[PDB]
Amino acid sequence: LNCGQVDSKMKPCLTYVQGGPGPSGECCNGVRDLHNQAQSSGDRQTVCNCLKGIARGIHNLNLNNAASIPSKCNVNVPYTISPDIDCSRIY
Repeated sequence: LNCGQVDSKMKPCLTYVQGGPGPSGECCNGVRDLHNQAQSSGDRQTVCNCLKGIARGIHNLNLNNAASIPSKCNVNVPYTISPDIDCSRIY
């Protein structure tokens, strides 16, 4: 699947979306990586669901940093590495 890769690349984005400093560029290119991997909704599930669990394991995740991954890489994904995105509605 992809939840495994997505996790390995969305777990390092934690220091940014939560640490504060970042992103390192590879973060937005990582979520964009999902963009090239998942093609249909059933494909995001692994991805989105991943960023969900991962993003949902930090002391105080920051939505601002986790809300600019797409606004920066211009990917336009529906979900993000956060404890609140929505995979049931991945368009």
